[PDB]
Amino acid sequence: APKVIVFISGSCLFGAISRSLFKKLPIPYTVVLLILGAILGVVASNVPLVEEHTRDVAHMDPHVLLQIFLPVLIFESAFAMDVHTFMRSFSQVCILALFGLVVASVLTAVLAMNLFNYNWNFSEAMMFGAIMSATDPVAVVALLKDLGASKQLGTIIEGESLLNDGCAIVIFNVFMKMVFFPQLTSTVGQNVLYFLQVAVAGPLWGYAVAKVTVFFLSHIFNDALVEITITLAATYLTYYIGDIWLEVSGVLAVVVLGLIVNAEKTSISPEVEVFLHRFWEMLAYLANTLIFMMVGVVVTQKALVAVDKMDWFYLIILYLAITIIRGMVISLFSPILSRIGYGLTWRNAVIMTWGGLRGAVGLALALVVENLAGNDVIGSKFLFHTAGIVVLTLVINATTIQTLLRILGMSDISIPKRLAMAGAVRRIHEGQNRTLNMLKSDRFLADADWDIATAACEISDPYSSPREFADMMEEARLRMLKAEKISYWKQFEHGMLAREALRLLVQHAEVAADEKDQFILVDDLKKSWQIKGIYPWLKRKLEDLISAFEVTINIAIVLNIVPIIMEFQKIEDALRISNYVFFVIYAIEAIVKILHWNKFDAFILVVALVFRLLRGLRMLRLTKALIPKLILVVNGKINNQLSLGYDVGKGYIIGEEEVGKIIDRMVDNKKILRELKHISETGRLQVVKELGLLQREHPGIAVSVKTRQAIRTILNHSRETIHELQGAGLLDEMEAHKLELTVEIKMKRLMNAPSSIPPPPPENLLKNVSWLAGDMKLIDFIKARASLLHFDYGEVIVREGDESDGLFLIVSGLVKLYGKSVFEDYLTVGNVIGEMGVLTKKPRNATVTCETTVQVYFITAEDMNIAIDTFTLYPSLEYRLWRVVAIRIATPLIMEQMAFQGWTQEKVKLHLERGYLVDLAESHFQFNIDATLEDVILINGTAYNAHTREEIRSPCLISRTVHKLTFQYTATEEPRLFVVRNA
Amino acid sequence: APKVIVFISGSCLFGAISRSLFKKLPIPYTVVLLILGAILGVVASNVPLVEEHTRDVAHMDPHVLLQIFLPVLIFESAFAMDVHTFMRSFSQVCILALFGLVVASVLTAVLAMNLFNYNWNFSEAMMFGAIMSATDPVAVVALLKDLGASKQLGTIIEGESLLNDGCAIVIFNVFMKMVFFPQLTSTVGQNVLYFLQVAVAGPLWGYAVAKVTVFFLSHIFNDALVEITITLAATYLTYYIGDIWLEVSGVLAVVVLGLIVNAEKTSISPEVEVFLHRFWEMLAYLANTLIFMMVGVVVTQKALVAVDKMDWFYLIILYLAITIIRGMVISLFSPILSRIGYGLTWRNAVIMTWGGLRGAVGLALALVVENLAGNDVIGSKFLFHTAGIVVLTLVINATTIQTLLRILGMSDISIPKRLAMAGAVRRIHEGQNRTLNMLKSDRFLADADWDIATAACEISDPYSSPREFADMMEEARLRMLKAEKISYWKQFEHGMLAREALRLLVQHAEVAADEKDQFILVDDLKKSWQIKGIYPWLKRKLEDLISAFEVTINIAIVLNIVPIIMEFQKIEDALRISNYVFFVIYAIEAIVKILHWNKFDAFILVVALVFRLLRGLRMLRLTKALIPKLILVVNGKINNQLSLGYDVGKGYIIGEEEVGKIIDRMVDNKKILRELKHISETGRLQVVKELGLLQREHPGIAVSVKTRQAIRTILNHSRETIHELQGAGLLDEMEAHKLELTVEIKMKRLMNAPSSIPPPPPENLLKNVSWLAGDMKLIDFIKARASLLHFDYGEVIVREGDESDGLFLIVSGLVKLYGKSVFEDYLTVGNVIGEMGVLTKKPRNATVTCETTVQVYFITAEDMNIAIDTFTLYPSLEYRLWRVVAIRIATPLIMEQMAFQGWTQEKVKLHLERGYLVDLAESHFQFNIDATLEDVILINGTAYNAHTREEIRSPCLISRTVHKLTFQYTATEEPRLFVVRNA
Repeated sequence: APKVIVFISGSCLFGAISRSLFKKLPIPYTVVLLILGAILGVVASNVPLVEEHTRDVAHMDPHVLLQIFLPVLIFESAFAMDVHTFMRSFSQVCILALFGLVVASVLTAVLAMNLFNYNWNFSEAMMFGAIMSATDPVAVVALLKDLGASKQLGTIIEGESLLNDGCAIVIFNVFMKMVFFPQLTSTVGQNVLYFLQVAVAGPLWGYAVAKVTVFFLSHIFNDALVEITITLAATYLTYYIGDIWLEVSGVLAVVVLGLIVNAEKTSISPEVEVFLHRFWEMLAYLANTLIFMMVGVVVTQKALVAVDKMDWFYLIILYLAITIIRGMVISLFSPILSRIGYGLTWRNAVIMTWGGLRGAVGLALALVVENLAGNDVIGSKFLFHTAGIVVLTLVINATTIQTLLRILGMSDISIPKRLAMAGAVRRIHEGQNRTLNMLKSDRFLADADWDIATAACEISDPYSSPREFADMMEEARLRMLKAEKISYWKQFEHGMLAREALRLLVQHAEVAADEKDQFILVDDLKKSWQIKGIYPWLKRKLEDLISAFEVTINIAIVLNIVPIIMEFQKIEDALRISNYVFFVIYAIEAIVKILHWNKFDAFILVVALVFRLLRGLRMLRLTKALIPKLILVVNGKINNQLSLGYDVGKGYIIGEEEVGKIIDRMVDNKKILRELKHISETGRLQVVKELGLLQREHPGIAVSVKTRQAIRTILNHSRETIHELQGAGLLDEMEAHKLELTVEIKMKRLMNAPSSIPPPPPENLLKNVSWLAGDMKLIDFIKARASLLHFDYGEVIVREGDESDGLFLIVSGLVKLYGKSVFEDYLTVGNVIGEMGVLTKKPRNATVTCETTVQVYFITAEDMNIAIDTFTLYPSLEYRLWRVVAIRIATPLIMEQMAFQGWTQEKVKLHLERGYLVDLAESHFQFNIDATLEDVILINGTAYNAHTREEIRSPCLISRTVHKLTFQYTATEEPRLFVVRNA
Repeated sequence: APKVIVFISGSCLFGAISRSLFKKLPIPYTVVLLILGAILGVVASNVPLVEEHTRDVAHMDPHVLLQIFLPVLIFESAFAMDVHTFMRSFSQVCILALFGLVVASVLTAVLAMNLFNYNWNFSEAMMFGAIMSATDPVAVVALLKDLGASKQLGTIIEGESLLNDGCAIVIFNVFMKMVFFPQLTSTVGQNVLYFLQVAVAGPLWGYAVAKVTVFFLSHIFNDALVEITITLAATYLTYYIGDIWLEVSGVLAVVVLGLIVNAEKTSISPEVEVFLHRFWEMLAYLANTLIFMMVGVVVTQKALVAVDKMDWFYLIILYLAITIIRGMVISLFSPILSRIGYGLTWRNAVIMTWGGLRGAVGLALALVVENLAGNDVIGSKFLFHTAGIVVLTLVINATTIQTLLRILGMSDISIPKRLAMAGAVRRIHEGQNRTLNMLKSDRFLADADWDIATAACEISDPYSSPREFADMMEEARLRMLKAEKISYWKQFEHGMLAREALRLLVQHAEVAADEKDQFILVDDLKKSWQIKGIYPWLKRKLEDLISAFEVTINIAIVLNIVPIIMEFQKIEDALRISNYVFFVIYAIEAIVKILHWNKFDAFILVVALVFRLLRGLRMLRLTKALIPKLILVVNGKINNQLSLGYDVGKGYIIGEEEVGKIIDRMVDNKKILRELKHISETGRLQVVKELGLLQREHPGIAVSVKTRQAIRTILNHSRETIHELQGAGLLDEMEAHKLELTVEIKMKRLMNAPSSIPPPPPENLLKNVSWLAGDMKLIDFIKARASLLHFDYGEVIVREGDESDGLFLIVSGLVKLYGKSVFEDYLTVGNVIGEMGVLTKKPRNATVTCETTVQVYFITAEDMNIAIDTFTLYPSLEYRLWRVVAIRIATPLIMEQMAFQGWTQEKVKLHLERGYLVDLAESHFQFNIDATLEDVILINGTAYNAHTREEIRSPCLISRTVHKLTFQYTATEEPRLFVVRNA
């Protein structure tokens, strides 16, 4: 009969009761869990049955207590972080946590020695300070999360808490081997080797097991339980093998493992991510509840028999002293912390000083000191002071941190958030009134009690002259920035932006909204796609270094790796039969060099002819095998930075297009309109130029991230198609679940894609043109009459005023399109110049000047004309070319007229892509607009409408007023019309 | 140093490796986990370090092994049931599991005594049979789940497995106290008391703790961790208290607790539902992996030192015999099982015989026999035979159950499922082609490697004359049944149907598609809303039984409940001071009866004046206190049955309306069309009449379920409005998450609603009319000139041909509307008759005849005319009345023209509710349709269109061809127009 089940389940129900009954009160549930543990402990001191239960559970071995409870708490603290904000402010967190922890430990140690009546030496006092300085704020982290601004302060506090806990348990372990378990003597070399081993091989072992865990998690599909199991078992084996089998600091290993697993969260399937977050939260809640209950039981059973009034006075003065010590540490590190890019203000310094809640980590360290001291009074004093100051910090610091956050002014709700929430509440109320008015006129629910329904459905508000020229200029500036933030959020919710690209764009917009007259600039956005660092230099020097028999030699080296460990008995079996006869004399000298890299192999073979030779040969083979894996790793890091830079640039370009489309309704002054459009177009042109040059710098990695984004977009739209087939009732839940399972497996395989897809040849770029597509005869015709031309920097390719003489399929480099439509654009690889010129036979619109070395395909005008005259199938080349250019000319019109209905540009292009050009030669050059046509766009030519009421002669969306188009026929027009037919 | 962490995490990694590498192979991962446990055991027997690890973990105490691993497996088995399909087929599952288990146990016991060379008596042989007959199929259950038809066979197998495992551990525990731990001697009375205690107080204790857990889970909002903590702690404490503190069968308690918690899933939040399902799946996977690893270790360490060739021969012959025994048990219970409504076929009998996979439950029972036997050989033989039969059943039965499901014909994909999946694959393929054609013409992704993208995005197919008059009649019948199934799914997906109502309607349509010429009938659907049973009789007898001082007397009885337990020392403190002086002489005889229910209290007081008296008084007060709680429980059960019946009624009515709307396109023959519409209208009228009578039978419970449905609908549309504020970017993620948190809290509070809302007075029904709404002066006007009339059965309220004389707000009863529009309809409480007649001054359309006793309000025509003439505010009574009747005439037109775009009737009504009647007296009696009007519906009057091209003179949706309406004015028309303006 395991009474551990009784104590664990009773602690679970006591924690559930403490959580449920104490929601409205500001007092935490952990201190009342400590109180309930105190009553259970004195009941156990009276009653012998409860004595048996809490004796076999609460009087637990210290090593099993650490090994069970510390990995869960440390991994949840590392896994609950926003790791990107943690890594952006790694410097402040790191220097504050480590240096403030060590100086607070020394200050608490000398405070204990010069204050406490016990004759503690410096080692026990430093153990006391190591327990003392470990802070676990969770209520403060949640409070700073949900009160809006100063969001980075919460991440600073949480990361500082994680590193404070980790290195506090590290220095606690160092001084606990200094005091309790050994008292050995060693030299300075062994001491510095032990310090090196702990402080370095902690994070290195954690990084190694985290890399193995991430690699194994990335290759697992369609079973969640394996992923959850690997996460839990990897955490527990990391801590156990590091702490026991090695002398590695196991706490830092779990810190690094949790930070890496939270960093590479894309290797896990999203439902498993949600499960893992809630599961580790539940595990840490169980660990905290068990630790607090057992701390209360043992502190009222064993540690409360030696306390005195002097001990209580020491506890009060110690609490005041450690609060003052943390405040002085923060104040004396304030200049160096302010020299980093997120300088702490005095309000944030006060919040970090007062937000130092002690918790279960320090309680567990006091538990293992109390159990390690035995019958000595030092563990009793340790446990009493730690438990009392956890009580004091919890009560006073939680209640006054709510009060003090209210007092400082960091708890106020901002005016745009108030307006947005009030508008959302207004929209909710009109929707509820509309639903009530519909349901009152329902033939089945006509007699529901409507006062009870109206009382149950009430979503209340949770928050309850040249001078005016500058005023409208500023108001238009904030309105532009707000509209850009709405555009960024609209991009994110439609599966376009990444999460980090959203975050960087909205922080840049919120910073730009705070100064006097600046917008979201380009220079502060350049740092997202700044690839420059050690990574491109590594990539180029390793590519310069490189530039089935080899697999057999690598397999032989992998097999001969183990005799190195064997040699480092029949003289070790004749030295493994002379190392397999020198590995069959280096496989007959690599088959006589297959009948500098080979020179090193020849030198190694000469050394073998003349154990260290085996080590040199094995290390040279390992280097020659592991160099391309290092190339793949560097390519992956550049891919990871390049994806974030590309997504930030794409989000800025698309958002500037949205805010330029919706600028006509919002601002009303013409001068402010023209100025804001000028800054918008300047930023858009500069960002598209930088993205083109960044594409040119690394071609293969850019092709890889573009392919990855294309596969993600296609699989997202397949997911929406599966959802809309489910939602229309055509597919049941099980079959749609099977198809969603297939697309999720495909996305997980897309995550582990090659990070450097090699760039296609110009023939492969010529084959994959949109208006070419299939039709292999026409592809062969175009490839037979193609013409690859090479242009250097600065050479003008096309003039603005000359006749349309051919196409330009850009297969290399970046061009610039100066045009007096002033139309400026930077086209890039894969774009075709002059399709409208070669279709409409009109003299050209823009001149094209190279910005780098540009290779293009010159498909001539005569070849294209006889290509139109040659291929006239049901999909004709004329129809495909006019369809491509018709989509291109009709996207800004439907974008302009119906961006007010909340449609993005991508949804506009998907709505346009279902359309078709109509055959005007069929229906006697007149087309009627019945109810089946949704959006009808004229592309080229002149039109007369209805009973010839007026004429339309422009690229324009034909309005609802017009019923019938009649089409005039002359030369040099041959009009086109694009329709969309009713979903 | 806990080596349990090493063995648990190592078993977790080995189970993860065994799951990952063995996905494609049909051999299960549990048998290769047993193999890995065998290798770990032999290297444990060689190496002393692995000997230490597997010694301190695998050689575990039996009681703690049961108490840890059995609750998790039993609770996941009970929680993974579809409990509704389990409850529909409870009879076959219960008699098959119980009686087949006991007769298979006796057959295996006499098989062991008459076969095995060991001199086993009947108690040890019945222990062997109890271990042998416990089956745990999971692979067969999943295989039957994904393979289409015979869905009920998987639920039969799963429920039979759950009850088989539970009662098998029960009889195993009975015979394990018969053999091992005691050998005591007792009488027949104590034996039947022990049997009664186990077999009755198991499920009763499980029901009690399950009811407490469901009650505590229902009152918990806005935390998940509390809910999973309560679930896990309730499971473990139920098993521990039942097995240890009582002699209750703890396995049956966890079975009943899991079945009730899975039955009352609506008390848990849906995210916590998903987390709890995946969490208990993960826990049982960990338990299975640990059990199989430790079984392999102890089998190859201890159980394989006594094996012989005779033991192996006994193992194969025992496996053949127990397969034959299970088949014989199934075949000899086949007639009684066939007499129940889901009769087993020979194919299902063969699948159930061959699907008997032994597993971790029997492995754990053999583990505790082996550890309980000690150095005796009986535990070694037990563990060898059990582990060998688990290996044999796993390998042979899993591979041959796959090939046997293929052979028998139950794995064949049906033709409608094949057509739907192939059509869905075609929609995915055109959507992918459309997205590719869009992305090829993107200015940023123009150079992705498109062959790799097209290769990565391929969602392939997983499944690779009077005679012809009857042919089209049958084809139209299956086409209606398919379209009705589509409508039922569409109703479920928009948050209208319940899950069980979906399942019942779909199963009834699938049954109706199988016979010759039957449709989804009304009589087989009548059993969904058959309230009749013991519950209405209980409700009426308790309501006949009933028909702050009482709280003080109840508190006094609750305080004096404890001296009953004290009396059942100073003579028990003078008998608790004469039972607090007879509870202050029954509180001064209830304050002298406040200066039969009181007669019993007077008799109890006279008895107390003259311990058993105290017991009688306390039991009488307990009866009088918990009578109304019993009526609330009965009301809750009737509400739960009534909600399912009502939801099936609404689903059938709405789906028949959809399939009557879409019958014009589908069915092309006119005679088939008219006949099929006649059957649809007959079913619709019969179901609406039965629902009206069912509303009349229980008024308050019907008002409660209508209020609950109304609150659910309003909160669902508020959730959609929050989501559409999320997608439009007006609200960020945290603010919308706060609003979604509020609406989820409101739905959880809606779940614990009062089960019988009392019916409102007729004044309250008169106040909550849709065209009245607010306007308290108008409410007072109508109430002052209302007239309540009472009509009995059969009396005609309204003639067909007489003049329109007033309104009829039905506040009681059910009416019938015979009309020659043949229009037949049953109106109920809350509907208004004659609004169109009193607005347009026409003679009436239908005659109204009472079907029960009907109370109505006569708002006369003259009073309504002066109400029109009196109130002429900006919302006028004329505008509100015409808006209500305009919605009522305009929903079938908008539903008819635009149901082909996949809009339900509710979305049509919400689209119509945004509209407004235009003031036709303003714009010179002519209205121009610009692009801002979406749908324009004429309501009354005659109309001329555009340049007077034609005339429209009916209720009709004005088409896209019309540009301008000009309106003629004359007496007795005064036309109305309803518009909807652009979202």
